[PDB]
Amino acid sequence: RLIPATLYPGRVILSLDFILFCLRLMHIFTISKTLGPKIIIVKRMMKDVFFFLFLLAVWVVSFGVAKQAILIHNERRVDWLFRGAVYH
Amino acid sequence: VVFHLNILSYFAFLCLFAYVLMVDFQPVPSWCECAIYLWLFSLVCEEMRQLFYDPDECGLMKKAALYFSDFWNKLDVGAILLFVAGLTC
Repeated sequence: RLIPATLYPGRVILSLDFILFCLRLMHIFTISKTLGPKIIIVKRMMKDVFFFLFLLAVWVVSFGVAKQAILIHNERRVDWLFRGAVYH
Repeated sequence: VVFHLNILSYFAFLCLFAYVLMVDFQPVPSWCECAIYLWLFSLVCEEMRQLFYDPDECGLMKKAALYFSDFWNKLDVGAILLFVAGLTC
């Protein structure tokens, strides 16, 4: 943020600090009696967060590669053919 | 890690197969095409390692019924017979 030639990487690397602190926001929000005893079920799930993500989002790729193949898609750019093949 | 190195070889062979359907749609055996023939020679000969692994020393067709008793083994060679129906096209 102080280095003037890197405001575009300074725009993309600090937006994750907004949500990394939002984990710390929910960290002090283990308080309420309907919240606390059942935000411990996501404490039964924090590594399992990494589980079903790495399940289903890799299983997303099992469709996401399978979609563009038979049809003749033609939209390509530098880092938007990845849009017209992978991000869509 | 013999599990891990086999997985990421198999995780990236389908990436290698994803290369030759998008850009490399050519009617010739190209540069990045000949390895898949040597990749299909590499894995079905691991069944050749398993056929010679632990048999009875007289029954050649009575051990292979156990591989016929595995539908995932029929999903292995069933994904080989479809490649012979895919390579010939």
